[PDB]
Amino acid sequence: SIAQARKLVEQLKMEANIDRIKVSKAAADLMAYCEAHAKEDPLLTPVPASENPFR
Amino acid sequence: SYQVITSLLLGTLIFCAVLGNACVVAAIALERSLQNVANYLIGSLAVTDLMVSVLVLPMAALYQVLNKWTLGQVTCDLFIALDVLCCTSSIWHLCAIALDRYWAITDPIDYVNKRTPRRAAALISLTWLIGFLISIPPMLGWRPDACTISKDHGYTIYSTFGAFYIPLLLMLVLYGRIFRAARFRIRKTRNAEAKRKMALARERKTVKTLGIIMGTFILCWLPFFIVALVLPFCESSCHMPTLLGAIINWLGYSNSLLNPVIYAYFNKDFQNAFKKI
Amino acid sequence: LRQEAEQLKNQIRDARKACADATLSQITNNIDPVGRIQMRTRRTLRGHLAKIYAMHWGTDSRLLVSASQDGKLIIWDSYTTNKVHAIPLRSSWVMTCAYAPSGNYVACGGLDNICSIYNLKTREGNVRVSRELAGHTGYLSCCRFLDDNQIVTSSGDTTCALWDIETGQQTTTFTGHTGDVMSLSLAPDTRLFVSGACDASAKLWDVREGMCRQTFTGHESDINAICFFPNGNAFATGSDDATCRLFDLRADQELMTYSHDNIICGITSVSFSKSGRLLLAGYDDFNCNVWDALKADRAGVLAGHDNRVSCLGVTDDGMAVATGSWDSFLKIWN
Amino acid sequence: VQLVESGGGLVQPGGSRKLSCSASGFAFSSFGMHWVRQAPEKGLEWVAYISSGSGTIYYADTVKGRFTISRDDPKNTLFLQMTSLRSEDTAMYYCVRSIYYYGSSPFDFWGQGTTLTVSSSDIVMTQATSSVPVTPGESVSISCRSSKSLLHSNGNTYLYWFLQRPGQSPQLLIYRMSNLASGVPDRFSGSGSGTAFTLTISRLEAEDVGVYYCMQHLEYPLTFGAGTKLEL
Amino acid sequence: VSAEDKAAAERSKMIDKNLREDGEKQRREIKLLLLGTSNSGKNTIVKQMKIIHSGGFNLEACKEYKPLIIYNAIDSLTRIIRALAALRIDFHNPDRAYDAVQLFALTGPAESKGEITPELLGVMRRLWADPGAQACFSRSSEYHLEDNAAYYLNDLERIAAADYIPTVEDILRSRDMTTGIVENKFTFKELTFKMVDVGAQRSERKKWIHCFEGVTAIIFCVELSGYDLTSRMAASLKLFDSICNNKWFIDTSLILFLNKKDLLAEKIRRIPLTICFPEYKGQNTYEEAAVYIQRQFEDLNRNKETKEIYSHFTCSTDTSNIQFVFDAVTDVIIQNNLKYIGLC
Ligand SMILES: CC(C)CCC[C@@H](C)[C@H]1CC[C@H]2[C@@H]3CC=C4C[C@@H](O)CC[C@]4(C)[C@H]3CC[C@]12C
Ligand SMILES: CC(C)CCC[C@@H](C)[C@H]1CC[C@H]2[C@@H]3CC=C4C[C@@H](O)CC[C@]4(C)[C@H]3CC[C@]12C
Ligand SMILES: CCCN(CCC)[C@@H]1CCc2cccc(O)c2C1
Repeated sequence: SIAQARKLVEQLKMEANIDRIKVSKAAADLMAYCEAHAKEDPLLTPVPASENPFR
Repeated sequence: SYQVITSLLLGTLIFCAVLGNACVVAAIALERSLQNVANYLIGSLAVTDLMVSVLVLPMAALYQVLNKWTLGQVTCDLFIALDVLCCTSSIWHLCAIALDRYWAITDPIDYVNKRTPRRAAALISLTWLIGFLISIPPMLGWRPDACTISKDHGYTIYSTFGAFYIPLLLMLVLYGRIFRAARFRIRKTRNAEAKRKMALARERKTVKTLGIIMGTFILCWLPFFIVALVLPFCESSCHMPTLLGAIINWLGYSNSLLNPVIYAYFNKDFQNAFKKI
Repeated sequence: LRQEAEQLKNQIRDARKACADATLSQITNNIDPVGRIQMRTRRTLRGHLAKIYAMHWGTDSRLLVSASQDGKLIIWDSYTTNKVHAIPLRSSWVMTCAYAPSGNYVACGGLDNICSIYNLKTREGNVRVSRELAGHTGYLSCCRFLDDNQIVTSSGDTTCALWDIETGQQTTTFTGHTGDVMSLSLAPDTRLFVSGACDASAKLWDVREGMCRQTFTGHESDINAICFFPNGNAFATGSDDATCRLFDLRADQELMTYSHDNIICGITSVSFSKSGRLLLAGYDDFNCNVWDALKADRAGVLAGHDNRVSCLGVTDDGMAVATGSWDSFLKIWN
Repeated sequence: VQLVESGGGLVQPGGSRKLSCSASGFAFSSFGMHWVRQAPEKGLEWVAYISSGSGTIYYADTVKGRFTISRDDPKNTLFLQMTSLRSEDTAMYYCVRSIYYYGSSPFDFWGQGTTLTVSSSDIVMTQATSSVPVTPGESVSISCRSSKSLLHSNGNTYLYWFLQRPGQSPQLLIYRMSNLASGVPDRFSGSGSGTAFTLTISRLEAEDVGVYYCMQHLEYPLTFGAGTKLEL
Repeated sequence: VSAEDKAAAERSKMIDKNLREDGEKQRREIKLLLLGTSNSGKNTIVKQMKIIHSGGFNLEACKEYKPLIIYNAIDSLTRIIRALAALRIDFHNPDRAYDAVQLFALTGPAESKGEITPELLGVMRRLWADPGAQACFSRSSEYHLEDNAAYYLNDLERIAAADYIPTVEDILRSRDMTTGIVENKFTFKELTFKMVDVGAQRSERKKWIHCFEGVTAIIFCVELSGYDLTSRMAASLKLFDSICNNKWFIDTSLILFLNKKDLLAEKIRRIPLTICFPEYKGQNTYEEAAVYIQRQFEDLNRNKETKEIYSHFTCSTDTSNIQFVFDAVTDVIIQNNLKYIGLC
């Protein structure tokens, strides 16, 4: 289908016309989000059994 | 050394019987996939064989090792009642399993619709009821450094018939009808050569399975019940050698040793459950 | 046009490579690894009599709904293991369930090609079907409530859809996936969402626009699981090729791959921790794996299921993880 | 959704009658049902509780043994057989819809009641204030005090607030302490901690006139407070 | 555990009790999935199993099928009329255009209530009898029109009757409304079947097929006459190979229904069966061609000794279909029992 191919090309074209950050900044952002909430992560650091509602 | 070798062999047999039965019960209790009506019956048979192996084989082993009943008379009555109860119930679990399998192969509609663990519970209750009805008579009204069962000709007929010969007929008939149905189903089921080879292989498998079941039951128990029906009638003509009579007794007990092997340890589902544990 | 499409694909690949300065491992190579996550089964939720295909935690982090092939949708109090509701489905062939963020509704769907919305809080004491969302021509693989009136559903007809539950109409159809769409993850602000499909592609969608913002293709096989990172700037996918991948929305990349050599089974479900440092992925090999989302090493294993771990979810407070499985049990870990 | 009580009427003391309530418009089988009575001029007094499935039944110690509570799930009918009907058994008996799961709203619907007239360790919930005078549009706060901590260790405070509007059955307002029942305007608010509780009406209207009742659901003698009336 | 926690626990216990009751009810259900190809016979096999139960004219079953036949008859007019727009064929009498909207105006009312009103009967009678649509029906090769339209259109009077009783021939040609999943409960000789027909499933099998891991058996419907009717029997062979040799259905026996055998009996007289199978090298008569077709389907079966194929030439006249399914399911149950007992 020519219509399918032209729709696909239009989609790809508007895929490419977006702004990409560096993977350095992306990895750093996920890092910093993880340290910024590591204290607030009951699975990373087990909470005391008084603080644990499943116990 | 005669005490040592006999003690070690009986103790190893008691340990293996206890371990096998307890392992069967544990595997059924642990793994979820083993809560079948069929496996409820098999594990109940293992419970009954465990009660044999824990409440009978120790005292029977002592009575065998010391060549005399060094316990008391009330303990003799308790040991006789427990031995008869547990062994009769073990044999009738063999029957309950046979009847379950016969209904599983000849009644698929009952298998799907009506077969619920209430039926396994009913079968186990019946096996224990029959064990009680065989074990209480001489405690109540059917009766010297020895512990022997009531040798009433009436009670000999009643107990040996009701605890082994009636079960012998039931298992023979049920597994005969099972063999006939299994072979009929195989008959219902280069390509022709492959199908014929498969059909004969399955028939060989059926006869091997039924041979293992019925042959172990018969070889373990029938010597004992031939002896136990004949001797109380042979006042003086029949004298039973001690080594013989003990070998026959402990074949009867090796039946409770061997029931898990036939019924659980040979089951591929039990093997999977054990491997996963 | 095909030549132009391949040229545009090459252009996007080169633009993606131009933005790949340093791998996520290299940047995170210095962080102290999490030691080894000893989550233990705090609750076992028993009551499903068939395979569990989906569970969803409530936003109160205490209720969860689960869907099983036994035709029941059960709501659990995970603190007490009490079953709050048991909703009987018209179709037992349910593959997905969603729990409304308000808690007033659950959704479920599957081979019936319908998302059914269930009114949990009715004036009568029963849970009733409030809406039957017909319009998908394949099974529903995932559904996620935007709010009480909006829900996004993915389907085997290769289309995601946004629905208006009041009217029951597809407010937006999200076409573009060539294979079966197996999963959704709404962004935390729910302005956009990702979907993973059997064409091994993850597509970032705009809920309001209705258009595919980005397409993420790194997997070698069907993507069964997808999950946004807690900040909504990344998402993780779990595929049949025994690997998980972390994709970044802004970098438009595949930052990290969560694979092990002795892992050959596919991933049924992925989820993140509250801080997002853990990627908890359920596997066909019967056991869930805890991954360090930043260093790509298994922190822990949630072994404890006797069949395929089909579904999992981490509470909104991050306290506990529930894993459903084909062995018909939900286990709360902690 | 309705509950319709039947029975009542003049009963000779020491006699016997059976109360019935027909449930309509809801899944009556899935609701624990209560009987709550009100002496012809006094506050509310809980009578009995048959749970959903009838597996659990409780009675007020004042009527235990004399009353039996029963339900007809196929008939959607709640029953109370009354025996040895004293003079203190005169009251207006309310059947109360009540469902218990996580986040449920117990005591949320009440029947119309049937007046029954006869010829002639419990937690003490205290709301000693009565007949609070107040004018429309004005914030008012009703206190409630508890002889025990209604705060359970599970985090709930099993304090309920009802509204006996004049000639009307009680309307649940606040089911567990600080939980607004559905259909209650979002100006009522419950507050408290431990034993002291407050129901603050933000901007009251002509509908808020009536009697406001405490109720603890921490234990099963279910005890109320002497309702604090609002009067224009 | 407060009073309310106790009542919540009691509620959970009642829920568990109902869940066990429901699971015990569903455990006695025998789940079979119909899994034939596009024009194979799955729908007509389910319909025939419902109808012929205890007499060929179990009319109570025929009552539920009146709305479907009505919908097929109603859609038949909609399909034929709408075919004019694509075929650019004008109605002989332009007055049909007013009636053309009339059918669509009553199309919603008829389908929702499952009845054909007298006004629609006149509208249907006029529209069908118009020569312009008559040419449109004759050009059905380019339009999406079900083959059942011809018979219903010739008897719209019978269809619209107040006491209309659908006939077996009428029902068996009806086309079940495309629905993602279709479930049919059958109780035959104390055995309850659930024939789970996955209908129009516009998705890949490999994703939804494991939902039927634990079915008792698969019923695979094959059209015998379809060997020369876009490679219909080749499609059935591909589907059967995939389903039979599926990793999920290793121990799941397949009930192979070979449908439309009499139609095959005519078609081989006319068309040689070598067209579908160039390597047939066999006689082109029935009871030879049919056995050949079974042989291909059952030779696609790998991994024998775990699963068996129960081939049946379906007879819509008799209850041999439901009886064969009962016999095959009984054999499946009994073989499974023989297997864990270890005999076979
Ligand atoms: C004291 C213990 C060892 C007794 C054990 C009895 C066992 C070892 C004996 C007794 C009966 C015998 C079986 C009798 C019949 C058959 C069927 C035949 O087709 C295969 C051999 C097979 C299956 C035999 C296997 C060995 C067997 C089961
Ligand atoms: C593996 C099992 C089934 C093999 C059979 C074990 C049984 C039948 C055999 C093995 C060891 C045997 C015992 C060996 C020692 C003695 C002491 C002797 O003075 C009397 C016989 C007696 C008591 C034998 C009884 C039978 C016996 C217990
Ligand atoms: C080897 C088994 C030996 N014991 C007791 C003999 C010392 C059996 C128990 C079962 C049973 C049942 C009925 C009648 C019987 O005599 C017996 C005797």
